[PDB]
Amino acid sequence: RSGYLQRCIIKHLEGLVVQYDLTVRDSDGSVVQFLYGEDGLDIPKTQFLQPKQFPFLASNYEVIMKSQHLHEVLSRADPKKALHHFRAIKKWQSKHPNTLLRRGAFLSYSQKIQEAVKALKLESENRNGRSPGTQEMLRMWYELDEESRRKYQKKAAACPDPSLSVWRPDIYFASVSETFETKVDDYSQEWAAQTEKSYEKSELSLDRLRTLLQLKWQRSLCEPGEAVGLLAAQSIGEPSTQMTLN
Amino acid sequence: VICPDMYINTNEIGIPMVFATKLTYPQPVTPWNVQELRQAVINGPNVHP
Amino acid sequence: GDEMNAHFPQSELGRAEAYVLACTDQQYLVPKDGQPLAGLIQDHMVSGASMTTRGCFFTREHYMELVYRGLTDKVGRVKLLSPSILKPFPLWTGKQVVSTLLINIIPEDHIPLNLSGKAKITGKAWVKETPRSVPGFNPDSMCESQVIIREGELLCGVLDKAHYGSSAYGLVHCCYEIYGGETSGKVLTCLARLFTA
Amino acid sequence: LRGSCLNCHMLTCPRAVIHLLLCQLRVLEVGALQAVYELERILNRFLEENPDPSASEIREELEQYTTEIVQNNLLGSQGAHVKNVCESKSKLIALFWKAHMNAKRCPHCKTGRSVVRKEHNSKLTITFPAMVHRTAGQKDSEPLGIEEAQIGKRGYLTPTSAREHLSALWKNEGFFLNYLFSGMDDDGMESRFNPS
Amino acid sequence: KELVLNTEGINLPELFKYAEVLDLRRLYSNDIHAIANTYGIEAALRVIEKEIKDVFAVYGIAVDPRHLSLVADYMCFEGVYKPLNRFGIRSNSSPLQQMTFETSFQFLKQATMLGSHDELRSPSACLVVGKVVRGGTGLFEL
Amino acid sequence: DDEEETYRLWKIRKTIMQLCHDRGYLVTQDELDQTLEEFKAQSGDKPSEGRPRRTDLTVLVAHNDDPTDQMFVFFPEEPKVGIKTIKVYCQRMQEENITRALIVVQQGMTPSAKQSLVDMAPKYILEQFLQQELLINITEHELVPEHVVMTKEEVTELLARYKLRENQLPRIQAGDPVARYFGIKRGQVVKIIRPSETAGRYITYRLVQ
Amino acid sequence: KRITTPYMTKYERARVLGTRALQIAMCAPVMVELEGETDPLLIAMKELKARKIPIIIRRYLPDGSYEDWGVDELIITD
Amino acid sequence: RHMVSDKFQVRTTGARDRVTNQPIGGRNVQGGIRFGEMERDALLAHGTSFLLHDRLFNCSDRSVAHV
Repeated sequence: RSGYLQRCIIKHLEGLVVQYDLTVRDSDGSVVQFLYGEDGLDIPKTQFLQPKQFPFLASNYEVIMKSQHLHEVLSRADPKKALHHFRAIKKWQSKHPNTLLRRGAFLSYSQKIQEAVKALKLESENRNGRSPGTQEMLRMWYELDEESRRKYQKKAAACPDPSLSVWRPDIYFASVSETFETKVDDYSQEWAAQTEKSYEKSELSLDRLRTLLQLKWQRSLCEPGEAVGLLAAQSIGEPSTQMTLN
Repeated sequence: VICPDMYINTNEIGIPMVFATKLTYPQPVTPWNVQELRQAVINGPNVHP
Repeated sequence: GDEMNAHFPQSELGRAEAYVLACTDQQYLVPKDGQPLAGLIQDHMVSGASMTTRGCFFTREHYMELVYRGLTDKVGRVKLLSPSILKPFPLWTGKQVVSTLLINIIPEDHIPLNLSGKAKITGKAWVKETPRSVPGFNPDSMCESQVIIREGELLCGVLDKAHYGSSAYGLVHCCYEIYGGETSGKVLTCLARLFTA
Repeated sequence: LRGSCLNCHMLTCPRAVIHLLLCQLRVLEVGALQAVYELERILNRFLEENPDPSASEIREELEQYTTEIVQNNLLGSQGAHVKNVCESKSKLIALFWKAHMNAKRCPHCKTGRSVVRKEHNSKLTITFPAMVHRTAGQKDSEPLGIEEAQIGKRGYLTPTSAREHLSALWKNEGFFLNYLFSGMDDDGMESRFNPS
Repeated sequence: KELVLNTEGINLPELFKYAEVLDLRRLYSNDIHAIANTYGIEAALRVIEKEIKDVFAVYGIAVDPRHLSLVADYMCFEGVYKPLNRFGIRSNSSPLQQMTFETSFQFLKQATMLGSHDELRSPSACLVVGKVVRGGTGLFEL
Repeated sequence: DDEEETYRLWKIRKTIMQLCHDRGYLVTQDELDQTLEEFKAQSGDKPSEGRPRRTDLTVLVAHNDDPTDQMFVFFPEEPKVGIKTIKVYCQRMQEENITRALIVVQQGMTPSAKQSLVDMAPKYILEQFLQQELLINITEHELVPEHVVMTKEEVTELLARYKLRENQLPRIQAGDPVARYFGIKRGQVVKIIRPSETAGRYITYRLVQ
Repeated sequence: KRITTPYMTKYERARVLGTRALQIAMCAPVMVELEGETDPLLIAMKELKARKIPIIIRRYLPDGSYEDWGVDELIITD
Repeated sequence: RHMVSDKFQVRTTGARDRVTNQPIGGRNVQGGIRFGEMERDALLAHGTSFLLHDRLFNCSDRSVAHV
C-alpha cells in the first residue's frame, strides 16, 4: 500500500530550481515564493545550528575560525546594516508592548485630549457620523499646528520590514532571522555572565562568538543550483513509503 | 546480487574480476600517463589491469 | 536476493560528480533533518565497548601491532604516544591506542578537538547494592558515562552506540561538520579495522 | 460537433458569450490577468465605433490595452509565456469545453439539434431526438423528416456530411477557433484553419 | 489549559450566535474549504499544515516544517484551492513532463492544440532535446 | 427579542467603527473602545430609537489624502432591498457629491438591486454588506495575517529590484472576504506580514486578480 | 557588485573539479609540476590550492544575463 | 538449491539490436542493463543533465545523423 502511495505521489512537482536571486522559482519564469521554507536552510546541518550545539563551538573555536578563513572573508562583506537595522527594531519593540493593536495618527492624540473634552461640557445633537464630544475635536485637529502632527505621525509606521527582506543574506553579512538573533543573544548574555562566575580560562571574547555564529549561519544556507521541488517530492515520498507501520 | 561483508569501505564497494576486467575508460596517451596505459594495452581483457 | 546495478562514467565529469556530489563523505548526513546516514556498524560496536573501558593493558609490541594493522598503509612517517603507566613495564591503555588513530588521521594542518557529550549506557549499568554512607562524593561526576575528549585524547568513558553510531552529536558526526568529508570517512574505516583486529 | 448547431451551423452557445470569450482569449494571447478580470464589468458587441454612442458597451478596450502593454516594455512580436497564464488558459479553455457540452437548445433559432454519440473506433452516430423536442421546436421545419418510421432512427453519419458540417462551423467561427488553436501570436503564419 | 469542547460539522455563520462563551479568534475547521470562503487563503494554509502534520503524527513520522510550507505556496497561489494529482500539475509549461505523467497522447494533444514555444528550462524539455539542463549541474557553463 | 436586536446593532456599530479605522479614516479612540451599555446612552429601545436611520454614520471623512471625501454607511430595513431605496440614495449621494457608500441588509438583497448597482458603479461604488458578513471580524484571528496596501511607487521599487513581470506575483480575486474588508479592486499589490514559526515574519507581495 | 555571493557553492567546486580532471585527463598543459600521481583527480587539489584555475564560471542570473567567476575570487575554505 | 539461477550479466561493447541499435539482453549473448520508470524518475529527481547526456545519449544509441 505505502509503495503504491509513493508511486502516486511521484507524479508531482518537478522543475523548482532555486535561482541565483535566492528566491525559489520554477521552470517557466514563475515565482512561486521568495525564501525557501524560511530561507536557504534545507536542513543540511540545521540540526546543528540552533539548539544547544553552541557549547560545542565555544570550544573548538580556533579551528572553526581559521579553517573557515574569516579574514579570507571580511573584506567582501559589510557588517553595518545588520546592526543599525537590528538596534532600531529593538528600540521599536521595547517601546511598543502590544503591537497587536489599532494605532494611527491621532488615536493617541484623542486619548490625550479625551480628559480635556470630558472636562469641558460640549454637547450637541447626535447628528450624522459622530457623538457630541467628538465632532469638536474632529474639527480641532484641523487648525492644529503641523508640528505635533509630525511628532505623532512619525511614531505610526511599522517596526521596519525584516532584515532578510530588504538585505539579501548572501551579499550582506550578518543577515540573521528574528528567532535566531534571539538565540545568539540568549547565549551571549547567558554564557559571559556564566563564565565570569565560573573558573574561566576561556581565551575568547564576546564578539568573536558573534562573528562565528553569524559565519556558520551564512555558511549553512543552501547554494543556488539545487532543484528544491524534487527535494520536497522525495521528502514526502519517503513517508509516502514509510506509511507502512500500522 | 549482493552479500553482507565487512572488509570494504562504507565509501567503497569491491567489484569481482568480470566487471573490473571487461569495462574500460578512454584516454589519449600523453607523455605523463605513459606507464599505466602501456601496461593496460599490455594485459588487456585477460588480466587486470 | 534483491539486485544491484553497477555503472562507470566514460568521462571525468561523471566520475568526479560521483566522487564528491554523490559520495558518502560530504553527504554523510541525512539532509532531510541533518543527522548522520553512514554511521558505524553494530558488529564493530561491541568491539568499541570492549576496548575502551577503564582497563585493557597492552604491552608495547601489541600496541604497535594494533596501531599498524588498523592504519591503511599509505601514510609515511607515523607518530606515536607515551606510556600511560611507566613503573614496571611501559604499559598502555586502549584509549591511548585509539587516540593515536586520530592524531595520525586528522591532517597535520589543524588540531584535534573537544567534546563533553554523553554516551548510551547509563551510570548505573554496573551498579551494586549500596554505598558506605558518605556525602561529598557523588556517583554523578567523575564517572565513566560521559566521553570527555580533550584535544584528541579520550580521558574517561566508553564509546557506546551514540558516537560511532549514526545519530546527532556523535564522533564521526561532528568530525565531518568541521573537517570535511573525506577525513570523516577515513576515521570510520580505520576505526572499524582496529575494532576487528 | 456536439457543441454545435445543425440549422444555423453555429455553436450551441449564444454569440454573446462567444464574443466575450474571444476578447478574453485575445487577452490571453499575451498573458494578461488583471485585465482579463477587469473587462468583465463591461459588455461586448459588434465591431463598430461612433461619436456620442447610445446605451451600449464597447470592445476596443481590447486593442487599447494591447497597444498600451506593447508601448511599455511588456509585449513583443513573440508573446509572453509564464505559469499563471498557463493555469488561466487551461482553466478557461476547459470552461469553454464545459459550455460546449452544457448547452442543449439553440437560443439563436430554437432548433432540435439531434444529439451525436462517439465510438471508440473513430466513428460517429446520429440519434433521433425525443418527442419533446419535436413538439417544442416550432410549427415550422422540425427535426422529424418527411418520412414515417418506427422507434429508432439511429444511423451512421458519413464523414463527408460531417466534413461539410465542420466546414460550415469553421468558416463561421474561425475568428475564435484560430486563436483557440494558436497559443502564441500568429504573425509568422497569419493563415486560416481548414477543417480538412 | 484553554478548556475545549468537541463539535462536528461545518456551518461557520451559525456559530456566531453564541458570541460570548467561546473564543472566536482561535477557531479552525478540519475542512479546508469551509474556512476558505469565510476567512481567506492565508486562512487556508495554517490549517492545511496542521492537518498534514497530524495525519503523519498519529503514526509518529513528521516531515520538517519546511516541506509543508513549500507545498502550500504552490498548490494554492492563484487564490483558488487546486489539487495536484492532475489539476495543478496541468499548469506545467512543459506538456512533456505530463506526457511522462499518465498518458503521452493527452498532453501531446495539449501541446499541438496550444502551440507554445517551450522556453527550454523545465527538466523534461531540455533533457529530451539533448542539451544540458538547468537541473542541478547545468545552470552554467564555461 | 428587542434585547438581541440592539445587541446585534451595537456589535455592528463597533465592527463598522473598526472597519473604518482599519480602512484609514479618522476615528477617535473613545469611539472604538465604547461599551455596549454606554452606547445604550446615545440611543435606546427598539421602537423608541428609530432603528432604520437614527444611527447612519454616513459621515467620516477621508483625511490623509484630503479632508473632502467621506464615505457613506447605510442601514435599510427591507430584508430584500428593492431598487427604490437604491434610487433614493443615488439621489442623496448626487445631492451631496460623495462617491463611496456602504450598505447593510438583514436577509440579503434583491438581485435587480444588485444589478442596478453595477451600471451606476463608475463613481457610485456602494459596497454590499450582509449583516452576517460583519458579525465579527475576519482580521481578529490567529492564523489570519495583517495586510497593508502599498502605493504604486513601492510596487515599482519592488518590480525594479527583482526584475520580474506582473505575471509572476501570487494572485487573488476580490471576492475573498479580506480583500473586500479593505476595498482593493484589481492591479494592486498588498504585501503580507504573515507570521511564521520556522523563523517568522515573512513579507510577500500578492497581486489582486 | 554582484547579487550572488563570493562563497563556495558546492556544486560549482564539484562540477568544475570534474571539468579540470577532464582537462588534465585529455591533452592539456601541466601547470603544476606533477609530483608523482599522473591522475588529475589527486592533482586536482593541487591545481585548486595552487590556484591554477583560469576557468570561467558562467553563473546564470534569473534569466539570460549571467556572471563570470574565476574560482579564486571565492571563499574556498575548510 | 539455486532458488534462482544466480548467474551474472556483463557487457561493454558488441552486437546490438538491429532496428534500434540498442544493446540486447539475455545474458547468453552478454546482455546489458535496463532503466525502467523508477530509475528514470530518480534521474529526473537528482538534478543532473550531464549524466543523461553521457549515458543515454553518448553510450546507448550514439549515431552521427544528417539533416
